[PDB]
Formats: sequence, structure tokens, C-alpha cells
Amino acid sequence: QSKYIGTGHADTTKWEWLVNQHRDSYCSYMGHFDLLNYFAIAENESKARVRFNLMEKMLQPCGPP
Amino acid sequence: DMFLYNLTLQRATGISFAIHGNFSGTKQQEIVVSRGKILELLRPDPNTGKVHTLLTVEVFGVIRSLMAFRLTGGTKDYIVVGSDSGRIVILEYQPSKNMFEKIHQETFGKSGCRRIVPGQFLAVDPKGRAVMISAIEKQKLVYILNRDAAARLTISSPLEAHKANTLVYHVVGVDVGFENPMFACLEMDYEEADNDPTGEAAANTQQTLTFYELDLGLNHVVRKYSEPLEEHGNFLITVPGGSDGPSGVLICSENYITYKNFGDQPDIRCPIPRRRNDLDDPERGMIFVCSATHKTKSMFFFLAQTEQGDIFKITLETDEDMVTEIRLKYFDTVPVAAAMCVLKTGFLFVASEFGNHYLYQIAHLGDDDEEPEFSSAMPLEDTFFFQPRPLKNLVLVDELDSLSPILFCQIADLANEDTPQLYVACGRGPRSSLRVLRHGLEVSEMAVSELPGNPNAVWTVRRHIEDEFDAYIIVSFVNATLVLSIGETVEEVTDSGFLGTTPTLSCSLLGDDALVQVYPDGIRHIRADKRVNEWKTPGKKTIVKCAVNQRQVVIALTGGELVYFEMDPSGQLNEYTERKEMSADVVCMSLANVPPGEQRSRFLAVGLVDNTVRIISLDPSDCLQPLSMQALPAQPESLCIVEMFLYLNIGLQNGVLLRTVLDPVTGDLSDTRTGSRPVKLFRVRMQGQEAVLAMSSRSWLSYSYQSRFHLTPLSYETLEFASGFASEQCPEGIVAISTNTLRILALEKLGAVFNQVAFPLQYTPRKFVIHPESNNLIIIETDHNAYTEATKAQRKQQMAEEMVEAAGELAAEMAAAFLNENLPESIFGAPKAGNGQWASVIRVMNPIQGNTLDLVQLEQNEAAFSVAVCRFSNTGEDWYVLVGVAKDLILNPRSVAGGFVYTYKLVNNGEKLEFLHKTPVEEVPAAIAPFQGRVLIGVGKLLRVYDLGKKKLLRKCENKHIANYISGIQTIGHRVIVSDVQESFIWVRYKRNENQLIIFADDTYPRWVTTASLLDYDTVAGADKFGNICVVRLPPNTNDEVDSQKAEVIMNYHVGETVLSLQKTTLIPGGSESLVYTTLSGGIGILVPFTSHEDHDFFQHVEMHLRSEHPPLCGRDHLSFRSYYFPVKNVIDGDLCEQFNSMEPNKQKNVSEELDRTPPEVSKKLEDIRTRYAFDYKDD
Repeated sequence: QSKYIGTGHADTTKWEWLVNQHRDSYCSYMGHFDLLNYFAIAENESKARVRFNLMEKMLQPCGPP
Repeated sequence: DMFLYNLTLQRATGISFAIHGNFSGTKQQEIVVSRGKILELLRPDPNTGKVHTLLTVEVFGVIRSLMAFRLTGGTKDYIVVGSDSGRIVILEYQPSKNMFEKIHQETFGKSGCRRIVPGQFLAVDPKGRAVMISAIEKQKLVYILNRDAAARLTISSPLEAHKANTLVYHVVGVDVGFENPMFACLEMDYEEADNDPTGEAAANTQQTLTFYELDLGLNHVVRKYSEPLEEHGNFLITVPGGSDGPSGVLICSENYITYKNFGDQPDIRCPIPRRRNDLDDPERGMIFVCSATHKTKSMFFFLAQTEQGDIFKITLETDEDMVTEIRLKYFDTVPVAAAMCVLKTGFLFVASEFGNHYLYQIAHLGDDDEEPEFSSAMPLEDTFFFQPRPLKNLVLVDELDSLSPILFCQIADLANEDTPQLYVACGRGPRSSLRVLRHGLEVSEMAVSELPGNPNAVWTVRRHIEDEFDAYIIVSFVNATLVLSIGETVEEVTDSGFLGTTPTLSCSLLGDDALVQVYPDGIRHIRADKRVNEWKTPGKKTIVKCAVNQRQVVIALTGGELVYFEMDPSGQLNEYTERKEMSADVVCMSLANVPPGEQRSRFLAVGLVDNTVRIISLDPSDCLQPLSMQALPAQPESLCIVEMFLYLNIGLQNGVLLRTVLDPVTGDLSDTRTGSRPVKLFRVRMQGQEAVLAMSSRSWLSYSYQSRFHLTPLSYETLEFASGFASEQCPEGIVAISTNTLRILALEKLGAVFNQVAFPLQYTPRKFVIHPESNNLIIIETDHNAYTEATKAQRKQQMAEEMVEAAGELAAEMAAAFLNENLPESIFGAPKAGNGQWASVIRVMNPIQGNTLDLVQLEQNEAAFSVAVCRFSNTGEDWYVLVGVAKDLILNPRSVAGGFVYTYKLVNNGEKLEFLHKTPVEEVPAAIAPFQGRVLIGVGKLLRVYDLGKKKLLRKCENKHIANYISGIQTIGHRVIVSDVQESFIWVRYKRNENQLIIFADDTYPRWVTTASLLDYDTVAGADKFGNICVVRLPPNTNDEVDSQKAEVIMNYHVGETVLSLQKTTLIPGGSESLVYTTLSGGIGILVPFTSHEDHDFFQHVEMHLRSEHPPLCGRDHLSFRSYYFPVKNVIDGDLCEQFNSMEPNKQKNVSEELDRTPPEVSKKLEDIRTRYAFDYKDD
């Protein structure tokens, strides 16, 4: 379980948990087509640019610890 | 108990992926596209230039990547599919069976669009020796592809290429000349960024272009090369290598493109050219959205499209084995595409990311003209500039109608027809539209010409019997008839025809070349040799009805007096020596056409005011003698004898139509109600055979197909008359007149589908309401990152003023061309700017035509998200239009300055909006609903009861215990259902005594609701942002006085496409209620209740069997797919069940015999659902 990214333990901070679920969420946006469609419709941006911003968000989705 | 049954009616039309190649194994090139949940194989014809859908298959999974490859010496391209399964699948299309054969399927991970499980990215070696499937992070796998002695493709074991804490922007196979396979990818390591509380490690962390090599001799993968990039890139391009061109990749980046082959190749960059005088905010960057690649034995080039839809032709100059410069050139402009395919024989396929798709023909390669050609070696510091021009290198050859994205939908009978239409608000920005959907036969409008007065009839007459095409079109009005010669210019004629001033009852070609006109005052015969024989009506009578033929003319006069004329072989007409009277007056007649061998038809159908039809012989043995009569449930309106056997068709005054069999006597019959309109009958030529066209509220077509009849309606408006047509312009069409309009139509397509008529809009629509009196539409069109027309005008003017400032005096001329021309925003894209800017417009549009009745351009930073039309209890019967608007909405991070609620008077029975007042509010109100003479408005998490005041909307009640945010609200006569954005539905009661909104129920699960509908007083059906659908029900014995009721969920089902409209409605007259939903990918589905538990067990066992004998194509588990977020509860997948007809015959025999049935029985029981709830046009 330690080798599986996203797994947690007792000494897991809240920042680690929410950066894990943030990256998971962004990857799911990349995956499910109609989700990326809804997002690309909300903010008037093409699918490519929305995926690009979602990839730039992967470095630090929330902020430094 | 409530068990449901899902079925798709219009499959998803938007395209997520598109590849091209010789998938059929021939010289023909096909295009495999992924619509998300559906894999589709299309074949564009190099002759007619149309795209035909060869195959369409539901994969019951999420397609995330699509690639095609070919082994060395191969003649047929395979299909690698990266899905949401933990499996990779290689497929091969089979033309003899028209199905994708799953050649290979290898498992490696868990299901779902996971973060570290491969499937998102897919890149193949350009020689076909290896394929690489990779996730967004960490894990990367490579399979080796090699065929055996039987020439069948074989796969190897997976080779690991993992790299912890690494993100992959894109993967691309590098074209090496049969060297070790190379996979280049963009990576980004976040291990440093995750351990730096200052955030400085986040910055300066640039992505690395890394080259992975597959050591075929050592059978392992090593991170061979890696170099950081200057700025972040979005995707790569395979540069052809080996014998054709130099190896390498093209990294696309914000405002730049970089050829960066590894070794001693220096990095070559070129800035992205920008359009001259961009109305966009200059602070915004510019990237490419997609790229196509064409490889020739001679040359090669690329096509890269920008965010504005600018297609550039990128060429590389080369010396020795190294590249010298990147030569870009402005090719053309098309809508923003998700994929492009450059096929041989000069064709470009443009699958737009939203809206309709396009197929162009390449006329010129883009060179030999005098347009500027940019190079990387050109010095500048400032970017290149070019002029966007109309299409001059491409020509639009075909356009595929795509409904994606569907944002609102109302299924109602706004038109005069009987079957309800689907009024769909859908589109993308400027290319948005309101499209009306009728399920029937596609009608190709060949011509339309408006007619004066009210025409009542029309016929089409040849000049000679041997003429392959008609010669005249005759139109009968109230006091006149008009003749048109269908020559090259379809012009009005007068001399060749004679006819008369009076109305005409019939026009036919009697002789080989003789014309016969029947009018109420008599009969005119016109010989080819211009000699006219005139027949006056005996006495003061007039001709009521008529029935003509190739050699017979029967007329019915007032008092029901029949007069019979027969033509002798010499050519003249001879009146019979007897006139028969009927029991009552005659209202309609029909006379079958003469067979080619015989010289006269025998049977004559006559309809009477007696509400009876009678068959009368016309042979001289028993001329004008009764043969067989028959009573009818109502007075007849039209009759038509037709062959396929002999059938008499009877259309009554009410909407009923009857088919009867007859020969010496009338036989048994079958009937159906079409009603609302009197049924008329016309002879039409369809597919080289005789078919009958019956006209009521809709125009239905009855035609025999392999001794099996069909009665399919036309996806078209009401029509008043019609006759068969045939010219060189339209070899087999129909001339039809409607109220004050003449139309030349054609029925090219034989299959019945959802056909559309599109009304363009300006901005992206959010919602539209139905005005009960006017039957018109009030649509709100809101768009992010947008200028309003006024603001766009000021920035264009201001840009001209800045433009004049340069010393130069051609600035005024450049400003003449620049100001004069506002480029069409539909094709060249709409100017976009600002992260906080918006653009919203209210529109009053008539759904019958395409005209906009009223237009209300809102302010610059105002964004409307809700709208409603209702009355108020304090005022009279005056209609008011409330529009919820938001002020300075900034999303990511969410921050709102304010909100407004406009109130409008809607005067002139729903044709103009008059400003009343504009009530401000603190948070955005995204929900407005009429409720008990007042209006419920949801501002933020606060649900307020609002009443109308003469100055502003007075707040009468408020409830603020709502969790997060109000997305929608619908109310039954007493209760209030609100849709929390994240916390499912909530159940609120309004106490009338104190104006108090008491929350009396909520949901046990959180649901990201998108839309919903109240199925009854207790249950609600809701959609999901993640593409789910549920039905939640209150406990049976409940009252709104109690509190904290947990609403139980009685239905869960993952559709796989995000649903944005649920509506309980009946699709056809006589059918049952179905729950029709629309989706964001341009698809229409239905949920259908079961009538008995026996059917539930039956279809359930069908589901279980097909889950194992016909597993989903891309390795996904069907039960897990439909249980994506919530386990399935009381839904049967009918899309999987209907694949029973696609299985092998032995599997059909096994599954059927396990149910103690036969395959045809199972198929018929599956068709029964569509017959009861959807569209079935079989006519016994």
C-alpha cells in the first residue's frame, strides 16, 4: 500500500490528503470527456487550454505546506 | 417497486478522437472516431464527398486515447484503444462481417480514469514494433508487437517504464529508421515542489522533454535522454524520420513551436503568428489545439490549428541530416477542432471540439500564392502578423450535424403537428443554436418559391409519355390556376398551356401527348396539335370531384351524378351512354392506373356523404355497376387505389386512415389514427416503386419494402397539397404547397432519424422557457471571457484611435478596411478577453420560424443564469419575464461582486420586452421559479420567497439553512424541491400563515446535481455532473410538518454522459409516458418503466447473459461501468440488450434457449419497448 500513490497513514497531514484528492480530481477531469466539456463550456476556453491549466495545477494545486 | 429500462435514441454526436488509415485493408482510407462512450468507423467518399457511418459500437467505457498502427509490410491498420479499464485492447475491423474483432486485450491495472493507472496516453512506434500506454503520473508500460507465421498480430509482456513523482503532459512516438523504438514525452517532477514551504520550488520547475528507448536486443526500457524546456508545452508532433525527413519531435508551446531533435541537432524555435489587430486582450497567450500530419514519398508537412481556429501549414527545410528552419504559413481558418485528419486524394476532416463537424476538399496545397511565409531564422523582437481571410485553400464538401453540447431541452408540440418536437438549446459560443428535432424522414428542400394568395392544389404533368422528366407544374388557387414550365429557369408560362381563369380540379396527361384539365365548369382537352375540345357542365350543375387516368376520366357532379369518359386509340374522348346517380353526394374518388399491357382499369372508388365508399366497375360488360360498398366510421376525405396485390387507401375527415384489400370485392382492412387534420392521399414515386403519401397534421409515407409495409412520417412541417415530381434537377422528388408557399422537396434518405432545423444564436444559451399564450421562447445567452457588442465596438474604435497615433497617412485607409469589416464570428471565432468579463443577451424568438422577436443586450460584466415567465397574484393577467443576473462573476477562484434580477413586461402577446425594474441582490441568483402567485428566487445558499413591487421585488421570505449553493429549483403545487450544487436535493415546505420556509427533508448522499424533474408528489429524478441519473423518493407516510426526513434512493444508474435535461413526456400519440433525457455530448436517451415483474426478470436475465457472452469491447466490466459512482439499482441497460442482434448466431441460440425462447422472439420483445415508448413505423 505504501507504493500506491494517494495512500495515507496516521501521520498524514490535511494538506497531503487534499493535494492527493485535488490531483485525483484533476486527472478525473482529464479522463471523463463530458466533465471536461462542462468545464470548457463554463469558462469560455477550448478543451486543450482547459487541460493545459489542469496540468499546470498539478505542480501545487493548493499551496506550500 | 419501480424498475427502469434505459435506451438510446440519438447516439452521442460530439467527437473526442479521430484517426485515419486503411482499416478496411484496401486502398480506401477510413476514419475511426471516438465519441467518448461509442467507437465509430466512418468512410468519406472521394466521389460524392460525403461521410457515411460504416459502423457504430457501444464500448460501455470511457475512451481516453485512440491510436492506429501497422506492422512492417502490412496492408491493414489496427486500432489500439486506451480506455478507463485497466486493460489495453488492439482491434481489427472486418469488412466481411462489419465488426471490430478484439485481437488482443492485456490487463495491467484497475478500472476508472485513475491518476497512476495507464490509459490516458497512448503512443505507438511509427514502424509498428511497439506500443506505449501511460498514465498521467508515474506508471508507463510498453508492449512489443510482432506477428507470427500466420501473419496474425501478437503482443508481448509489458515492460515497465515507471518514474515516481513524474507528470506526463503528452507522449509521442519518435520516427526512427528501424532503430530502437523511441518514445518522447513531456515530464514534470513535483518532488521538490512538494517539499518547500516557500513555494519557490513550484516556480522555476520547468518540464523536461525526455526520450525513452526500448532496447529490443536487451528487452528493457531506459530513460535514455532528458532535457528541460524553456516554457511549458501542451503537445508534441511526430516528425517523420528514417528515409523520409529527419527524425525528431515538434514541441508546441504557448506562443512558440520548437523542433528539438536530440543529438547534435540545435533547438529551432519559431513564434506563433498572431492575427493583425487582435481584438483579444494582449495579455492572453496563444497555443495550438490540435495538429494533423501528412507524409508523402516526396515531401511532408503539418497542419497546426490555434485557439482562434487558425490552421497553419508548417514545413521544415532540411540540409544533410539536420533541420535548418521551421517554415510556417497561414493555411486557412475552421472552427476549433479536437482532431484533424489529412487523407489522400485531397480531403481534410475537421472534427470540431463542439458543434457540427466538417469535411473539406484540399484545392491548393497553400503555396504558389503571394501570402507571407514565416521562417524561424527571421529576426524579430514583436511577433509575426497576418490577415485572416475567407476560405481560399479549402472547400466545404460535407457537414455532419452534431448536437453537442446540449444545454437545455423542451419536448413539446409548439408546431401544428401531433407528435411533439424536441426544442433543443445547444451549441458553443457564437456557433450556438436552437435546433428543432423531428424524428422522421429527412427532407431535402430542392427549391422554395412563395406564392401569392392561398393556393389549394398542385399537379405535375409530362409533355409525352416517353419523357423521362416532367414538363409542367400547375397550381390551383381560389379563383385562378397558374402554369409553370420546369425548364432551365422554372419560369411562368402562359401560351403553351391553355387551361383557364377558373380553379382546376385536375391536370393529367391523358393521351400519349394530350393534356386534360378538369375544372368545376367543365373539362378542357388540349391535343399536342393545338386543338382544344371543350366540355361544358350539363345544366346549372358544376363538377364537384374527379378521378383521372392514362386513358379514363370520371367526374362527379352536384347531386352525385357520375359522368364517364374513355379515350379511344384514335385519341378523342367518348362519353358513356349513361349517367349514374349515387345515394348521396360524392366527396372523393380514385381510379387505379392502367397496367402497361391492358387498355383500361376496372375498379373505381367513390366516397359519399353517406360516409361509405363504393367500388364500381368500368369494364363495358358491367359499366357503372355496383360491385361492393362499405361503411366508414366518418365521412371520407380522400381515396387512393395502389398496387402493393391491390390496396384501397381511405383517408377520412377525422384523422383516421385505412388500408383495405380488394379485387372483385373489398376484403379485410387495418386502420390507424394519424388525428387533428383531415387525411389527404397522393401518389408518389419512391425507389422506383409506387408509394402513397398521406397528409394530416404530419406528412406520412406508406411504402412496401420486401412485402413488408412501412408508414414513416416526414420530419417536416404541415403541408396542404403535393404531387410526384421528376426533373433533371431532382430525378425523383415531390412538389408540395403549404399555406402561401410552394416547395420542391426530395426524400433521399430512407432511414428515419432525428432530423433538425437550426436557428443560430449569438452566445451560449443557458435556459429557455415556454410562453403559454404566445408559444414563443425567452432564451438567456451567457458567455464567459466575452465582450458585449457595445464593448467590442468601443475597443475597436479605441484601437483605431491608438492605430492612428503612429506617424505614418495610410492609417485612415487601414482604419477604413479595419472598421468597415467586422469578421463573421461564427467561423473566424468570437473575440474573447478578460478573466472577469462576460456577455449576456435576452432573446424572444418564435419557434415556428427562425425570427427573433425581441433582443435585449445586457451590460458588459452582467451574466444571466436563470429566467422564467409567469404571472403574479397581485397583478392581472400580465406576463412578466424575470431574469437572474450576476455582476462581476469570477470563477477559479469563485468570487462574485453582486447580482441582479431584471423584470420585464412582455407586451404585444410575447413579442417585445419592456423594462420594468432591476432589483439588485448580493449573491448570484441562479434559480427562479413561479410559486403560488409569487416567485421563488435562490440567491446563493438563500432560498427566498419574492413578491412584485412597483419599484423593486420585495423579499417576503428567506431560508438560509441550505448547505452550499442553489443550482435549480422546481415546485409542485405545494412543496419546494431545491437542487444544492453539491448536497443533492432538499425538500422545503412553505407555511402560508407566517411566510416560513421549513426544511422537512434532505438526501442521505451528496449529489452534484445538474438538473431534475418531479415524477410525482413524492419522487424526484435527478441528473449528475459526473453523468449519473437517480430517482429519490420520500417515505410513503410523511407530512411536511415533521423534520429531518431522510429521502431514500430508489434508483441509481451511471449513463456515462453528463445529463442536462430530464423530462417526463410522451414521444408519440397513443404511446406511454417515458423519461426522456438529453446529454452534454449531443445524445438523446430515454428511461422506460416496466409493466410487470415477468418482463423485469426477462430483460434482467438478458443483461446477465450478454454481460458474459458479449463483454464490452474495451475490456470494461459492464456492471462496474454502470456502477461507476453508485451501484446500479433497478435499471436494465437496453443498449447492451439490443446488442443481442449483433452476437453470433450460436450465441443467440444459446442465450435464447436459456430463456426458453428463440432469437427472433427475443428481438421482437426488444423491439416492443421502442414500439410502446419510442418510434416504430412498421405497418404490418
